[PDB]
Amino acid sequence: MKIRDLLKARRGPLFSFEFFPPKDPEGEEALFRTLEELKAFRPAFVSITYGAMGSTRERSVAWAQRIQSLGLNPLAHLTVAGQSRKEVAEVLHRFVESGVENLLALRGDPPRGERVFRPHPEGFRYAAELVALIRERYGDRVSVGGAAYPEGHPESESLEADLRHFKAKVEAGLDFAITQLFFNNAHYFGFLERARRAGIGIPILPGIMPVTSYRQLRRFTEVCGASIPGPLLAKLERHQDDPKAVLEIGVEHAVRQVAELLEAGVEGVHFYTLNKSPATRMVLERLGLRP
Amino acid sequence: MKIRDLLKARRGPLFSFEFFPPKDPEGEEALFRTLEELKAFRPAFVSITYGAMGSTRERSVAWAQRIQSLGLNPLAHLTVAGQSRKEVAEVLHRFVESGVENLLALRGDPPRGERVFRPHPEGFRYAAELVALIRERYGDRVSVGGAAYPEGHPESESLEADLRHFKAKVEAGLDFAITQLFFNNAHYFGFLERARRAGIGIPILPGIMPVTSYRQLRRFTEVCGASIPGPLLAKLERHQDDPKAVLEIGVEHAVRQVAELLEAGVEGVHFYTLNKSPATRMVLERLGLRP
Ligand SMILES: Cc1cc2nc3c(=O)[nH]c(=O)nc-3n(C[C@H](O)[C@H](O)[C@H](O)COP(=O)(O)OP(=O)(O)OC[C@H]3O[C@@H](n4cnc5c(N)ncnc54)[C@H](O)[C@@H]3O)c2cc1C
Ligand SMILES: Cc1cc2nc3c(=O)[nH]c(=O)nc-3n(C[C@H](O)[C@H](O)[C@H](O)COP(=O)(O)OP(=O)(O)OC[C@H]3O[C@@H](n4cnc5c(N)ncnc54)[C@H](O)[C@@H]3O)c2cc1C
Ligand SMILES: [Cl-]
Repeated sequence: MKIRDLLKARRGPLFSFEFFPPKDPEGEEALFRTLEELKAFRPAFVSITYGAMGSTRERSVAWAQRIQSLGLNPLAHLTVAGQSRKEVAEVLHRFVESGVENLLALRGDPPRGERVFRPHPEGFRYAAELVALIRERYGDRVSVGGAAYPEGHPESESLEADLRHFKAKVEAGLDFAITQLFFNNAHYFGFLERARRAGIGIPILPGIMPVTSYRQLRRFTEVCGASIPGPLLAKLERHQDDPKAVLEIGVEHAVRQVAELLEAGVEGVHFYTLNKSPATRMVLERLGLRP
Repeated sequence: MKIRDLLKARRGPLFSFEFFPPKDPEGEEALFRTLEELKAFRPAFVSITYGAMGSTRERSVAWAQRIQSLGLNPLAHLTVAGQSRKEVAEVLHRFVESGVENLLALRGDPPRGERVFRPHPEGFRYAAELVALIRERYGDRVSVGGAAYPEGHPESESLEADLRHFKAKVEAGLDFAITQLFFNNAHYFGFLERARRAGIGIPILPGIMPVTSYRQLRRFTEVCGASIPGPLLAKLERHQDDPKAVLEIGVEHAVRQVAELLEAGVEGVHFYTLNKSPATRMVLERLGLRP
């Protein structure tokens, strides 16, 4: 089921989960359990993450298929970094032909260290280019999506620039967008108004991550340039050594974030689960989104 | 000399500094040193903080007359916390008979560690009430600013309510607003849009604090509810013990910030100094201003 159509016909908002393809049998088993626990909430879509450089190629496809057989609806991430144009098309073809209908077109970061983006000698440079390619080969047979950044991409010269670019990418052929994570809703509302004023009208879904680790939260935000509210930061720091206390703080945080997000009429919420179920499960249950 | 008038007639952006009244001789001659250093930057106004719960009002009156007399242009802070209305009026009147033409009508906070605000038995409850009072007794003989919160006042139950209440605070009689500190310009641009969309057309000035102390940053943001970008936080974290590295970090960040703000044409920037001069000096100079 195309997400363009899922969004149009919405009786209500769409809740989606994000997962990454496990590196080892353990993780594979942790994911199987996670999907079981979560498929109960009846998500509109389910994302399968993609290793930049295309290292995890056959995993991402396998799991795209693993979710299909659970009767859920997959969203295939696809990046352009470290890959030829053929190589990017080949795996797109591999998705479509696995029956996948929904694609997040992403560029991907540069590797560890390495501060600037240099493409493959025959690869793409921007996500807008993969979106363009998708529409050119598949038109509307697939629903394409992209990344938005409420607090701006950490590489961008300005916020002016970051948004003009977001717009170019939408004009390339996006049907929706999902945001990078954010912990205070002003950041989303902020961006949404600024986008709509730029005459960008596609559905823009907030991405939410329920905090489960002080160390991870710090390390994640350092990479993607998101900011942690000072009260949350201190709360977490005071309790960082007690994993079940942290889980409760991250949940209470998400619950109250998501509750206003719903009250404000967002089209849906995309959940960064990190392949675990307790946090997202608890958030949804407290919101009354009843199994 | 009224900020309302200075804003209409502004040659370039209005730079301004915030100060608090010191507790002992040591911090007083420290503030005169800082006033001596920063005043060559020809600021449009200089603001002095208030107030223990009025407990330190003699000090703010003393400094408001002291900055007037240096031929700098005073913006006198006034809270309603822990005082009856009559009391709040008397002090207001001591400012205005001093020659002060500019007032920042504020509420003040509860004691550290209490969540709910509890007014004085015979006191005001909202900054707005102070605005109204000032306008009742002094019409437009003075100019009145109030605070704006780009990431929302912590006490506010929704971001739609915080704005709704800010606008009411504007319609009470505001000429300008100054924002609480932010470390990513998205917070501010986002807020500006939302406010115009709500039809608040007054000048809203970004308030910037160049980070000089890691623990200090961590304590203030916990209280005030602002967020710290991931990259900055890990940067500071790395170098927290070397004060002059941290100073270097806070400066390159605030420069990056103020530069873009100026290039987008804000009417001015308001600088949280902590009564120290180097950080703000360094930002203005790197920005190409001459002492
Ligand atoms: C929901 C979501 C899912 C993600 N999934 C993955 C994943 O599965 N695998 C993975 O590796 N990463 C993933 N990422 C991370 C993403 O790959 C990185 O943030 C990457 O750095 C940017 O991706 P992008 O598609 O937004 O890049 P782009 O949209 O191409 O932007 C790249 C940079 O160039 C700028 N730009 C755009 N167009 C132009 C132009 N024409 N001229 C000059 N500059 C331009 C943009 O401002 C930006 O700074 C995800 C991110 C999000 C938000
Ligand atoms: C630029 C700036 C300068 C500052 N200077 C000082 C200072 O000198 N001394 C000091 O102690 N503190 C100072 N502060 C801190 C400030 O006092 C605290 O943040 C205070 O808690 C906020 O009060 P306020 O004046 O902004 O607004 P308030 O109007 O007093 O807001 C308080 C709460 O009530 C809500 N509210 C407003 N009106 C209504 C209503 N009609 N009905 C229901 N709810 C309502 C608001 O959303 C908010 O959550 C300053 C803050 C800023 C941003
Ligand atoms: Cl000194």
